Amino acid sequence: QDITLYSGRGETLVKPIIEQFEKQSGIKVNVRYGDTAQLAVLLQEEGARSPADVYWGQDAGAMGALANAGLLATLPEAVYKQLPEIYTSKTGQWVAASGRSRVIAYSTERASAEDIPASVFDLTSEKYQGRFGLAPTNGGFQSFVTAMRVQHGDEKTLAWLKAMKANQPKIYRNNTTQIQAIGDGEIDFALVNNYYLPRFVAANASFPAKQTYFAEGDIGNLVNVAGVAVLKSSKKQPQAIQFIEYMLSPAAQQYFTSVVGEYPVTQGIIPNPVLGELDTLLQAAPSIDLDQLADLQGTLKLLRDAGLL
Repeated sequence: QDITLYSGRGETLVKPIIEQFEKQSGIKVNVRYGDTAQLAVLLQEEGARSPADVYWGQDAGAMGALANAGLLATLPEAVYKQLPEIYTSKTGQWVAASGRSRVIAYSTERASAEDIPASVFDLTSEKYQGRFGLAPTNGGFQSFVTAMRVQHGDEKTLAWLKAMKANQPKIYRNNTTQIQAIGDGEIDFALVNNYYLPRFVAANASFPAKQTYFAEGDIGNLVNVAGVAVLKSSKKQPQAIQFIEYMLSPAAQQYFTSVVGEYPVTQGIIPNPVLGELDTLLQAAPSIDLDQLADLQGTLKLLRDAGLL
């Protein structure tokens, strides 16, 4: 038996996972690799004639487009009902395989956790002037801005963006260069996806940065996800579901957090010390319908309006 996976996740991550799944299950996985969003476009063009059984992406906005388009099969309750609400479609059309959240990284040499305000909205304060980075071309930042628009609307979001720009940020290409800039002394704070600093700490346990959360429920703690779903058109849904269940198994979850540096979605996983306990993430995370992150174009407009793009 064999299934077809459309994977927005990179092969260096995917291949060890699918190879071990194949060895344990006897099911061969044929993978089409691509960009998460472009593969969602392709699925919509293929419609009911898609060869894909499983879609595994790393941005909730593209998954939301597929959910809205009616292309995703409802998963068995046994797969999704035990998962935290931040990690599953409420109606079971997809589940997170790992968590890719927003955090604030800070300098351990020039700052401390006491400098972290209650809300990401508070970073417009003069206390932070000239001390933070921004990567407005980064997909994680852009999806975070979409989530801010979903929760608070465009006028509050645009006011924040303009005030962040009026505070005097240093602009960086991506998350890695922001974390490097913290260590280099260019900035003291950065808004980043959670899984980059663990790389730095793995190469240098003493790297002078930590990362943490804003107050409970703040939009600055948004948990984006590497979501996985079964296509309605699939004629091999039992095997597709078996693949998803494998990715939720303890070995794969431990791999996601110890090797990839992403949060696990189940209990029973030894934490990555840079990330801390899953219970703390669940307390920190805002309640956001991740399917509503599909509206990238409205967010890019706001960033252009604010002069950040």
